Amino acid sequence: NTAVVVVLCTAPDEATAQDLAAKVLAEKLAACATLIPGATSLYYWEGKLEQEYVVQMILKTTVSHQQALLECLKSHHPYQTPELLVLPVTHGDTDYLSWLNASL
Amino acid sequence: SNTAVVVVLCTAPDEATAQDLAAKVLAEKLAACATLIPGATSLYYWEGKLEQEYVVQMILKTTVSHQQALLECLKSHHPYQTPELLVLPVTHGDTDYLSWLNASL
Amino acid sequence: TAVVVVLCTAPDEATAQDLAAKVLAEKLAACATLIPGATSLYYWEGKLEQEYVVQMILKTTVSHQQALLECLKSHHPYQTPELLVLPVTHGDTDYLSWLNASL
Repeated sequence: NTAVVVVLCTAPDEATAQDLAAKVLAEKLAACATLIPGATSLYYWEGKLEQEYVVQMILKTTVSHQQALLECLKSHHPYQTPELLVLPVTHGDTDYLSWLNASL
Repeated sequence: SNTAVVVVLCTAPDEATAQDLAAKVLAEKLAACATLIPGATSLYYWEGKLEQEYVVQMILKTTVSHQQALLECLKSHHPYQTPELLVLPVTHGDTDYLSWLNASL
Repeated sequence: TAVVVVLCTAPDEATAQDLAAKVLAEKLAACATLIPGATSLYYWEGKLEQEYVVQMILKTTVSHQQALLECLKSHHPYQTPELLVLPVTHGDTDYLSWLNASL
């Protein structure tokens, strides 16, 4: 039904999530971005449980653009190994999908 | 045996509308559950410039057999012309939860 | 190994942090993002309920998914908590590498 995909990326703060989004959108590697602030991320680091504040990003693009988008985000992300995951979209409204493709 | 389940993404302009859209699709049994995350920000280009809106992220859970009708219903009552309507697959899940999800519809 | 994203909700911040802490300590997940301030609407026994919840998003591999859900369900206060798995078709290599290595 669609090659559109959603990319998950974790940002340390709103300002960072903000220009990462602005950046990829300007480059047209993403059609749109949703930012969900107020979260924390837990993970182990050197036998220690780390917790940090984060903003969950949800970007929309396609499989033909996924790699290019990931690299752009990677290059501008302050973290060394930021979370960059691609989730497949099995279906979507036709008008919304057309709008996303047109934006890319 | 359970029918394939999916997660639907949709965004509403405010909490009032989010709860309203959710309550309707749940009443019509087009979705088994809805999670609403307020305070989100939607960024996208429109007419050549970057737009930014405060929105509520909706995460609706239903089955592949209902997705179509769910999307149709959400779009029918949604405040704007072309709302976010994306369907993500659930390749695995707790059997009991998936059963409640299914029986719920 | 293919990785996946797991969605689970907790009735409160403490439960969410405790659930993430133990699955990570058990090395059944690489990381978990906790998002407070959410709401869950659903019908229960013919009634519309709206409960406060913290949205959890956990990252692990397809090899640990079954084990991760069992552990989360085991320690979760609810009898039948939301436990759903979504596939990841692609991802940054270094990140996917770390994710696997963390388990």
